[PDB]
Amino acid sequence: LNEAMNVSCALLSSGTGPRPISCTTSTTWSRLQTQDVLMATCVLENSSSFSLDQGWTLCIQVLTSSCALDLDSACSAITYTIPVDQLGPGARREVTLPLGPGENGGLDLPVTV
Amino acid sequence: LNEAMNVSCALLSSGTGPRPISCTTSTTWSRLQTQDVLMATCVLENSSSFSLDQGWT
Repeated sequence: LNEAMNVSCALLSSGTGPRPISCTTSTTWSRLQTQDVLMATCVLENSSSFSLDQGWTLCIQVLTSSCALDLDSACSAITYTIPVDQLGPGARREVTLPLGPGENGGLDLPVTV
Repeated sequence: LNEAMNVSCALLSSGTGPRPISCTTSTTWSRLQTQDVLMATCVLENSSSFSLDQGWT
C-alpha cells in the first residue's frame, strides 16, 4: 500500500511534463486476411523505481464516435483489462487492440482510447 | 478459354524458372492483443503477358 501511495502522489501531483508512469498510444495499419485494419499499440512505461507490486490492473477503453443518437449502437464502447503483474523499473509492455473497419469501412473517426 | 489453355500449358511445362504465375509465401510474427501470432503472406505475381480474367481462383 505504501508503494501505491507514493505512486498515486507521483501521478496526481507534480504537475510537470514527465510523469513516472505513462501509456503512449500509436496507430498502425496491418493486413489481415485481405483487409487492412487499424491497430492501437498502447505502450505502458514505468520510468520510476516504484515497481507496481500486485493488485494493479490496466483498463483500456475504446470509445467510438461520441453523440447521443436516438436508437442506440450495437457497441457503444469496448473495454479491455489486463492485470499488471510486476512491471519493475524501466520496463514496459505493449497491447495491440484493433479499432478497425466495422463490417463496411465502418469507422467513424474521432475515436478515443 | 484460349488464354486459359495457354496459361495452363505454361504452368504445366518445365522452363527452369517459374515465370508465368508464381506464389511465394513468407512468415511474419505479428501482435494481437497480447500474444504474438505467426502469419504467412502469400504474394501472387504475374510476370507473363497472360491476364487471369474472370474464371480463376
